Formats: sequence, structure tokens, C-alpha cells
Amino acid sequence: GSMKKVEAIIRPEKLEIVKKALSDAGYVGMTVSEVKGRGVQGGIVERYYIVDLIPKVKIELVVKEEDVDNVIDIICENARTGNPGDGKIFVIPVERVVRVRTKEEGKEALLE
Amino acid sequence: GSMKKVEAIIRPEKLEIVKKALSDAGYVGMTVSEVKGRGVQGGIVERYRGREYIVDLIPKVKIELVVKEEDVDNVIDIICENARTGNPGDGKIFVIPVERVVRVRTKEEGKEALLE
Amino acid sequence: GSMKKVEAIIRPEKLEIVKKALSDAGYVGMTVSEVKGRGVQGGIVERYRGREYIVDLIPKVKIELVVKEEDVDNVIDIICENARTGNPGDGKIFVIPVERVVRVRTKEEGKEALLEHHH
Ligand SMILES: Nc1ncnc2c1ncn2[C@@H]1O[C@H](COP(=O)(O)OP(=O)(O)OP(=O)(O)O)[C@@H](O)[C@H]1O
Ligand SMILES: Nc1ncnc2c1ncn2[C@@H]1O[C@H](COP(=O)(O)OP(=O)(O)OP(=O)(O)O)[C@@H](O)[C@H]1O
Ligand SMILES: Nc1ncnc2c1ncn2[C@@H]1O[C@H](COP(=O)(O)OP(=O)(O)OP(=O)(O)O)[C@@H](O)[C@H]1O
Ligand SMILES: O=C(O)CCC(=O)C(=O)O
Ligand SMILES: [Cl-]
Ligand SMILES: [Cl-]
Ligand SMILES: [Cl-]
Ligand SMILES: [Cl-]
Ligand SMILES: [Mg+2]
Ligand code: NA
Repeated sequence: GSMKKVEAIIRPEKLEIVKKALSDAGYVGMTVSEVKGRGVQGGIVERYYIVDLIPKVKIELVVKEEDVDNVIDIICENARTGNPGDGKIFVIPVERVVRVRTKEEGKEALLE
Repeated sequence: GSMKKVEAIIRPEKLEIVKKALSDAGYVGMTVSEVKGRGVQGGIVERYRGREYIVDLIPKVKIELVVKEEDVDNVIDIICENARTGNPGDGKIFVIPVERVVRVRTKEEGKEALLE
Repeated sequence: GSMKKVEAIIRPEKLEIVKKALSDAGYVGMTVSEVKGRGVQGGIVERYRGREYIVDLIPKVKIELVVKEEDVDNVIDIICENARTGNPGDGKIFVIPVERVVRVRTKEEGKEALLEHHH
């Protein structure tokens, strides 16, 4: 079946708990990027300079389509705080997956 | 589909004006990354902070904005107008489909997820 | 007609080799990002106060090349040939659809925005 990239932008302080909850559920493979974001959360002020772009973490996990709902649930449960700035998750289609070492493709390419 | 990811690679010195332009036009949510790149070969050699980069990767900034598909033309026009200089290396923009958008806090999806 | 983004996550020490190989084959346009990756191995172990702890994220490099669909296989082949080592952690390549490409300087779109200039 099809594969999807789940791209989540979360608070950096939530990375370890989200990563662990994903791993616990069997989603071990992931790529993490340091980014900056702005949104309705607003910038860090001083006083009374603004820092409009604040540190965030991007997690990217390519998974089978059937697993997207569960990945989303895990990220939301573990990344949320109830305050503005908790982030967003984007699901992007992935048409092909290749393992560099072996040139395996498809579901094989995400399996040991 | 309804939503799209605009991935714009621009000059680092254009981040502030492009971000301001976008915010002033009502686009506040964006994610910004530091990257390096090259464009196509040939033509005038790219210069960065005074030096010619004949072969090395050149510092750029990536801005990712997920927006409704109806807003893509506007976003692209705002970025290009405010990012361009007329010299090679001004940038490139890719539009990528986004099938789903979810707000972490509420689990709201779709167009609500990008709003308010 | 269509465009694709080839996104490869490779070992940092293979970036220069992969970049050169791609450029030698005419694929010069690319965007490179430092990232951290978690792989299905390992590894890696640290001890503190009588306890082994594992460190799961390690540095990687992301390369993104937007190309015509007809070139995707060639790009994949070049990356695999030049990024591989035979050990766990050599990386993954993902191909993602791109619906529009725009060159900022000129507003040129599509194939035109990926086309070489005169040497
Ligand atoms: N439309 C978007 N496109 C790209 N990135 C976005 C977008 N919206 C939000 N982001 C990223 O997500 C981060 C959090 O966004 P925001 O501050 O708007 O809070 P939210 O959690 O998205 O919504 P709320 O604050 O209402 O819970 C931003 O800093 C940015 O990195
Ligand atoms: N095909 C591509 N794939 C991925 N990234 C690209 C591609 N082309 C350009 N980029 C990214 O966009 C940045 C800017 O490219 P650049 O402005 O040099 O494009 P160009 O097509 O050569 O146009 P110009 O003639 O205006 O320089 C690059 O440094 C790189 O980060
Ligand atoms: N499902 C995934 N989604 C996103 N990124 C991934 C995924 N799986 C792996 N990666 C990225 O690719 C890198 C390589 O992963 P991993 O070591 O699991 O695969 P491998 O390189 O194929 O190893 P092996 O060849 O031994 O299976 C990781 O560090 C991570 O950056
Ligand atoms: O890398 C630099 O500092 C200058 C660019 C350069 O040496 C080159 O690619 O020609
Ligand atoms: Cl991206
Ligand atoms: Cl020009
Ligand atoms: Cl993407
Ligand atoms: Cl092998
Ligand atoms: Mg160029
Ligand atoms: Na280089």
C-alpha cells in the first residue's frame, strides 16, 4: 500500500517524550531537524525587542498509510500542553522509498 | 487537495523582509530552517558575501508555509517580489501536496487546523 | 511532465562524494540540511552511575533534489552508489511529488525553472 510522511513541528522540550512514545509503539525510524517557528503563540519579548522566530523541533516519520492515524495520536498525546504553540502535523505523500545500502524499495525498505 | 506546502529557499538576508511581507499579508504560521544549496549550472557565477562560489554549497534559508491551495499564487508572488535581487541565487520555490493537517493541541484537522 | 523531490538522508561524511557524483551527472541543483536520525540499530551505549544508557539520535545529512520524474531513477542510483558503505545506517531515499516549481529571480516555472544556463 501507500506510504506517507508525517511531519510534526513540536516544542523542543517534548522531543524526548514524543520520541520514546513513538519508539515504544514500534516507530523507531525518524529524522529530526532543528528549526524555528512563528505562529499565534507569538514571540519572546524584552522589555517592555521581540524574538519572533523561536526554537522548534521537526520530526519526520515515513510510515505505511495504515499507521498514520496511530502516529498522529501518539504525537498529539505526548506533545500537547494545552497552550498556544503546541504545533502542527502535516501528512505528505511519499511515492517511493529506497534503502541506500541494498537498493531495496517499498515496505522491505523500512524493515530490518 | 485542499492544502499545500510552499517550500521556499531564499537568501539569508531576505528572511526578515519576506517574513514581514508574508505576515503583513496575513500569513503568520511558518517554519524556518538554515540550509545550504546550489542551483543550476552555467551563466553568471553566484557570489555570497562578496566571494564567488564556483563549486561549494551556498548558505540559504528555507521557509515552509502550509496554506490553502487558493492562497498558493498569492504566497508565491509575495515571496518572489520581496526575495528577488536580480542576481543568480535569489531562490526557488517548490509546492508539495499536503493530504492532512492536524493541530497538536486540539486534534482539529483540515482548514480549522490552520485558523484562528 | 511531472516533477519530484528526491529526499535522501545519508551519512555526513558521504556528502562531498555524493554531491560530486551528482554534479558530474548534471544534477547540480540541491538543498542540503543537517539533521539527526534514529535508525533501527543500535547502539550507542554510555555508562553513568552503574547504568548503561543508549543514545539514539545521530548526525545525518539531508539532501533534497527536485528533478523531472524521468531522472528520479538515475538520481537514486547515483546516491545509492556513492552513499553506501555496507553497514547499518547508510540511509533512506524518499520520493515526494512536487506540483509546482518557481525560480524566484525570473518567475520561470516548471521544467524551465530546472534548466541549466549557458556556459
Ligand atoms: N501554516 C503553517 N505552516 C508551516 N508551519 C507552521 C504553520 N502553522 C504553524 N507552524 C509551525 O508550528 C509552530 C506552532 O504554531 P502556532 O504557534 O501557530 O501554534 P499551533 O500549536 O500551530 O496553534 P495553537 O497555537 O492555536 O495551538 C510554529 O512555530 C511553526 O513552526
Ligand atoms: N533543483 C533543485 N532542487 C533542490 N534545491 C534547489 C534546486 N534548485 C535550486 N535549489 C535551491 O534553491 C537555491 C537557490 O537556487 P538559485 O536561485 O541558484 O536557482 P537557479 O535555478 O540557479 O536560478 P538563478 O539563475 O536565479 O540562480 C539553491 O541554492 C538551492 O538551495
Ligand atoms: N521511517 C523513517 N522515516 C524517516 N526517516 C527515517 C526512517 N527510517 C530511517 N530514517 C532516517 O534514515 C536514517 C537511516 O536509518 P536506518 O539506520 O534505520 O536505515 P538503514 O540506514 O537502512 O540501516 P539498515 O541499512 O541497517 O537497515 C536514520 O538515521 C533516519 O535519519
Ligand atoms: O567556500 C568559500 O568560502 C568560497 C566559495 C568557493 O571557494 C568556491 O566554491 O569557489
Ligand atoms: Cl522541507
Ligand atoms: Cl534577472
Ligand atoms: Cl516534503
Ligand atoms: Cl549490503
Ligand atoms: Mg542559480
Ligand atoms: Na560541499
